[PDB]
This record gives sequence, structure tokens and C-alpha cells, in this order.
Amino acid sequence: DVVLTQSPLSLPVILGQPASISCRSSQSLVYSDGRTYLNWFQQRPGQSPRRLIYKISKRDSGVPERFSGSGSGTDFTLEISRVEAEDVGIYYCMQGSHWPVTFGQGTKVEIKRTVAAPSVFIFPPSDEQLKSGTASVVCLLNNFYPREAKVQWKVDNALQSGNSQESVTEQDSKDSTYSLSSTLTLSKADYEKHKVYACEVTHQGLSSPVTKSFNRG
Amino acid sequence: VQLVESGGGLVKPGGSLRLSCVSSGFTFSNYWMSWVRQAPGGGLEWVANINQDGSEKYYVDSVKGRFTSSRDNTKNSLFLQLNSLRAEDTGIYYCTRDPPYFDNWGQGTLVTVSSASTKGPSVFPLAPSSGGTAALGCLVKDYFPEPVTVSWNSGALTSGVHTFPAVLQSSGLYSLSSVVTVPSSSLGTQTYICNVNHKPSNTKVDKKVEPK
Amino acid sequence: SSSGSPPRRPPPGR
Repeated sequence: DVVLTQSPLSLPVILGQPASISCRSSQSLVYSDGRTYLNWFQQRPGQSPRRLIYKISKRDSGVPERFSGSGSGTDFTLEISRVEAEDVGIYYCMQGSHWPVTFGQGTKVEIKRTVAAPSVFIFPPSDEQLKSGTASVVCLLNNFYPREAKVQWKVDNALQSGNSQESVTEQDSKDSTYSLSSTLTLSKADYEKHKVYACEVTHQGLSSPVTKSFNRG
Repeated sequence: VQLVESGGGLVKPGGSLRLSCVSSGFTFSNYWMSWVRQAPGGGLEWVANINQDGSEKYYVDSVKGRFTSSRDNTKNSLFLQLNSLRAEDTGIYYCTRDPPYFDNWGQGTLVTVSSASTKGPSVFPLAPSSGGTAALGCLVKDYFPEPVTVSWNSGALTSGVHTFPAVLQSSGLYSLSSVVTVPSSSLGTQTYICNVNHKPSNTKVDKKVEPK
Repeated sequence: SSSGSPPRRPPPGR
């Protein structure tokens, strides 16, 4: 099997800058008919791949002109003359000259924007959920950059651990921001045993850790 | 040109699953077709090729003997039969046109190989309460397998929506949240409804989210 | 100088 090595694998780019993704093949990749069957696919967040380039440099009809291809033999390149916010996603190279067709790992393109602080919201559980015997309290961090953030839960100023879990969205294609939801799960008995519930958010956009709290009832 | 897959779902290991792909917008009888799958947290792996009339069928080595193809050019349809399913067969199965060009792809269908059972979701409001922007959402808890799709006001509300990726709870069930930020001055004016869909368990919830 | 013939079936001798 031919191995396709992509480099770099993570590509944070300032908006508008050019970018280049390299694809290195383990074998010659020139087929017996003289053609080189090397493709480039773009998988934007939440979507299936879509072809960008076929045969090294031939661009598809539905692809913007700022995408181009180059190379020969074992070294190939996807070029983006100007990286737009909507170009965030994973870029794969693919070869079809050797059996079977194989893909590279994929290069995740990320827009490097200016820092934004997370708008923080906390949600007490729903009366319907407590009727069911469990309590989930949600902490929301909305439209922040960079991605790195730390959320800590405290019930009556008691640090929690092992009971919460968080989830972060892919980079937004419009404002290049992230969003994170951290859910703290407790039992209805444990929930109605304490009064103050808070999540503490530390982020680069905040000078000090911001805390959002509610008092049960 | 359109490609639509179906048939993906939860299947216990060793079980069987039949995937279908219906095509539109081109003379189906003229193109080779191919299947490509995408592992969880992973990239792409070619799976299968099929001839214009289905006389030639080729497969990736890791599935040789377990997968079989068929084609029905009278109904512009392509099929893939998955037998003796292993855990590593989990992933999104894409229907693609014309290998080795793969110029068009379907939206994909999810195959989850697991002994776990299908679970319906519990949909609970994430109410907003008391700056100039209110956040409100919906909690879709304790469901298996994936996917779940959330929309707001039947698609009429799109700006500000964030439907998070699911998380696997320690219970072995998924849970995600869909939030939307809206002007706080439109809480007693505009109605907000979250439209949850979990087709594996035939669940459809339209919950109005209101404050207090 | 060859014309175009894309590879869609495995090579003989696998």
C-alpha cells in the first residue's frame, strides 16, 4: 500500500495569508498511462468530503479559483492563495495510481483570529428532569478564541471532579470562534442537598476567572 | 448530481447490515461506483469498487469475504452488504462516483457496531433567565446510538445556534446540548422551539423553550 | 506516449 504523508497536519493561518499543504508519496505515483492520479478533498465541519483537485492540478468546476495544485512524482502540493474563514476543515490527499486507493491523514486548517472572551451562561436543571430523578446543570461558553479553556464546577464552594464532562464545537466558519458546553451530572437527592452551584471559567480573554452561579430555587 | 445513502445503524458484532445508495442527475449505467468509509476520529479508507453492470466487484483486504456488492441500474441504486461486522467497521459509509476520481460523494450513513441497545432521548429545556443577549437551549439526554439532529423554529432560526457534539456518558449513553443566543428583549415576544430528531429510536420532539 | 486509462480494477498478479 502506498503511504501518503501530509505536512503540516495542523495548520493555523492568519486570515488572508497564503497556505500550502504538502503530500509525500511512498512510491512514484505515475500510472502506466502517464497520468498521475492524485486528488485533494475538502471535508468542512459536519459535511462529507468534496473533491477540490484531480490529477495533481486540475481544479473542479465548483471550487473557488484560490485553490490550486502542483507537484510530480512523490511530492505534491495543495496551495491556497488566500485563506478565508470558510476554508476551515480537513484536507486530504488521495492517490489512485496504486492498488488500493489510499488517503493521507488530513490537514486541519484553522483560522488564527484575535482573542475573544467566552460569554458564560449557567442553566439550572429542569423541573421535568428532577421529576425523573437526575439533575444536570449546564455551563455554556459561547464564541471564544483561542480554543483552550478550563471550566471548574463548585457546589457550595466545593470543587467537583469526575461528575462533569465538556464538549467543544468545531471552529466557526464565519467568526472563527469556538463554543463549549460543560454539563455537571448529579442525583436529585445530591442536587437538593446544596444551595449554590457555579462554574468557574478561566480563559486567555479574561483577566481573572469568571464565575457564573445560581442558588437552587 | 446527487447521491443518497441509507441503511446505516446499530448492529451487534457478527451481525449483518445492508447499505443502499440512490443516484440522481447522471446516467447511472455509465459510471463505476465506489464505497469509502471514515472511522471514528479518523480519516478515509477505500472499501469497494463496482462495475457499470455489477459484473466486477473489488474490496479492500480488511473486508474481503465479509462485504458483498450489488447494483440495480433500473432503479439507479447501488448496494453494499456488510456481514460478520467487527468493531473496526464502525464509521461513516460514503457512496462515491467514478473511482479513482471520486468526483461526487453522498452525505454518508453511520454504521455503529455495538452490542448495546437502542435508547430514546429525553428532551429537557435549558431555560433562559435573568445583558442584552439571552442564551437558551435544549438538553437531549440518554440516547444511543448516534446521530441526533436539532433545529430551531423548524429551521427559521439559524444564526447563533450551536448544537454541540455528543459525549459518551459513563452509563454508555450519549448526551448533547443545542443552544442558541437571542436578543433578551425578544423572550416575551418570539417563541423558541427546538426540533430534536433521533431516527434510530423513532423519536421526534418539538419542545417550546420559555423563561422562568 | 499513452492515452487515458484510469485504474479501476486491481492489477493482475495480486
